[PDB]
Amino acid sequence: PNPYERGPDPTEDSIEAIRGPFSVATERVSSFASGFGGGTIYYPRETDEGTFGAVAVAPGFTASQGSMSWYGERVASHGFIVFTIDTNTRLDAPGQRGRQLLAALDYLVERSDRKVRERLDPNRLAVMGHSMGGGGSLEATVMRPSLKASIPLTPWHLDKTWGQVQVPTFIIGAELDTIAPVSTHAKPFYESLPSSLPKAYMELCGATHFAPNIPNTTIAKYVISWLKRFVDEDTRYSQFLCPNPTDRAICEYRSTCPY
Repeated sequence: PNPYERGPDPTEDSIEAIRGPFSVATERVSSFASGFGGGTIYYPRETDEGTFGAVAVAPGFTASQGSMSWYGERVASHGFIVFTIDTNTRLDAPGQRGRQLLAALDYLVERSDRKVRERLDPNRLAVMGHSMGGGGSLEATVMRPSLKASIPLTPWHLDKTWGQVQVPTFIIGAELDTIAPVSTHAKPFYESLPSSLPKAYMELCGATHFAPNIPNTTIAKYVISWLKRFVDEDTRYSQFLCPNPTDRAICEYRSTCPY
């Protein structure tokens, strides 16, 4: 009865694999908005089950080490349109990253190629971002409360409370991060999200600030599960999120389970 369910019933193995059940095509976009640079749209090829929600993925550094490219195929292969935002354009504030994320989403809705547009449900959009781009994910959910999910990855932001966020938010912290230390960024952000919000915090054992920028099974499996649970309202993925995951790669997990 869920019109948004895509793909077969998941298993732990299936969410830990290097790719999901959908094959993936790409559309390169040189500029999705003036001043914001370009990116690559990854989208599922199989259309039999209907249209898909979309997630824009922002970096936080003008440096190749800050690439967010790998989320494109990894997440799209589970049934999402994924817009990875290039690192080339330099942005120095989280608010700018929030606007960049929304500009990328608006491009998907209003100006993307027909092969993308015909696969898109414009009512089901999400944001994800690294570092200041993770601060931007937070910002975007206050700027656009209609978003369905937000995933700040090792987020950096000078503003420490997020009491206006009404979008289900999953914050991933890195235990040994000294650039956006979890004690002064990720954890204060999580604790200040409304107590009634569906939310979670996952801390990666031994990880540093750039852990999100390379393929990582633990990040991917829970990113996929969060997007399924909230972009698709797919409760087949609740089993992975509640009760709190206990993977060896995880050194702390907090949540408002049950969702």
